[PDB]
Amino acid sequence: SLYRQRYQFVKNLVDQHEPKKVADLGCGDTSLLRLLKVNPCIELLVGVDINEDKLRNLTITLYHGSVVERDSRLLGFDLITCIELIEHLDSGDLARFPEVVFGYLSPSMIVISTPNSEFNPLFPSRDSDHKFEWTRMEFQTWALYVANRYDYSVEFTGVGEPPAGAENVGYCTQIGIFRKNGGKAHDQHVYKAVFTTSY
Ligand SMILES: C[S@@+](CC[C@H](N)C(=O)[O-])C[C@H]1O[C@@H](n2cnc3c(N)ncnc32)[C@H](O)[C@@H]1O
Repeated sequence: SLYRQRYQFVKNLVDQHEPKKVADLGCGDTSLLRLLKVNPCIELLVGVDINEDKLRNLTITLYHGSVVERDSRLLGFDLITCIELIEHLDSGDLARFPEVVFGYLSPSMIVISTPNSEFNPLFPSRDSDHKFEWTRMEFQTWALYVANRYDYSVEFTGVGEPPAGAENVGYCTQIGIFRKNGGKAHDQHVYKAVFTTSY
């Protein structure tokens, strides 16, 4: 339902900008990668996840690894996505996350999605699934800070519109699209490749 919408958001973005090198950080069961490989613009498609069990002309590679460690094999990418990841990082990792993804990796575009804790109406269905949840203001102040620090511009959108009678208090999933200002523009191998294929 909503995960479908998130994936389709990313697919639409890929169709629009045709990135050649795409990485999904916190890729989970690799569903998003499976969807994106459809598009022939992509020449390199990479997934990274700390959960090894979930991972068990075109090159596709899956790495067991953490978003807060610098691996040089993820340098020079066109698009990096972090879909529903940041709300599972503890304060330390959250603090390190931008210096690695924006500072070190420095891709042309980054997409970050996270729940809008203010979403109206809250659908009854747990909060204990993740570490934290952010309001729109919390996400946007964080995202603007990161944007200004690393010389990206950030566009806010999301997926999952309020149902027709509800007061609009944002999308269910809030999304920041970060674009490197000006556009494009030693080996540190840390990740362990779990799977790779090329053809
Ligand atoms: C809520 S799931 C999102 C999965 C996928 N992105 C999606 O939208 O379907 C969060 C994922 O992030 C992974 N993860 C959590 N911390 C991570 C870290 N520090 N480095 C890489 N992956 C991490 C988890 O194992 C999990 O697969």
